[PDB]
Amino acid sequence: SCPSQCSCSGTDVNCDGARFASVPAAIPITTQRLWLSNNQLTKLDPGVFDSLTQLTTLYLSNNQLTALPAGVFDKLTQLKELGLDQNQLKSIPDGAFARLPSLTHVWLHTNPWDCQCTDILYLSGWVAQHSSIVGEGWLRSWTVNPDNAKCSGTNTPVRAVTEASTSPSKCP
Ligand SMILES: CC(=O)N[C@@H]1[C@@H](O)[C@H](O[C@@H]2O[C@H](CO)[C@H](O)[C@H](OS(=O)(=O)O)[C@H]2O)[C@@H](CO)O[C@H]1O
Ligand SMILES: O=C(O)CCCC[C@@H]1SC[C@@H]2NC(=O)N[C@@H]21
Repeated sequence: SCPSQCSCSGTDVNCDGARFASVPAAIPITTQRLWLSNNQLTKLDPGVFDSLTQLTTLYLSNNQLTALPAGVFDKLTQLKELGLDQNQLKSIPDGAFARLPSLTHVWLHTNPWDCQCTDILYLSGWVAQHSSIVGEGWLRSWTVNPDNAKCSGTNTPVRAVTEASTSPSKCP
């Protein structure tokens, strides 16, 4: 099984640059590394990754994702790398990363994180606690840089935001 327009090699499924509007069916359940980056994804329906329990890397960077559903990563307990950079995300659902105990590389930069809203506090506390794995780049050029997740319209890092500077009434 392999989606047309993706490159399949063993437990790698590389859909990087496929111009997909939607996640394709037919990604093998034994897949270990999944590139869905550089497509036109705008949403993820709940459960889309639930049968992909062997994933160790998931790259969703360079799409138009406006939100993530609660629990979308809950079955991926072997995940080490997660790419969410260069999307349209305004917050992360509460606890979205809790079931990802093996993460070593996370990309969150270049999103319009909405730091006025109380929904940002999960992400803010998470980045503060897991600062040593938040970064940028690739292979030789990987660099830890937790301040690169920035509040939209400011130069304030998401991890500097406190509850007192958020409001439940400023959440679209
Ligand atoms: C199929 C493959 O190996 N693709 C590589 C691709 O993943 C690399 O892009 C980087 O992906 C990471 C995680 O998704 C991150 O988005 C990097 O962006 S960043 O702004 O530097 O943080 C992407 O550059 C590229 C790197 O040139 O290489 C492909 O081979
Ligand atoms: O290619 C580069 O220039 C380094 C990787 C990209 C890092 C991005 S650029 C926007 C955002 N702000 C940062 O300080 N880093 C990320």
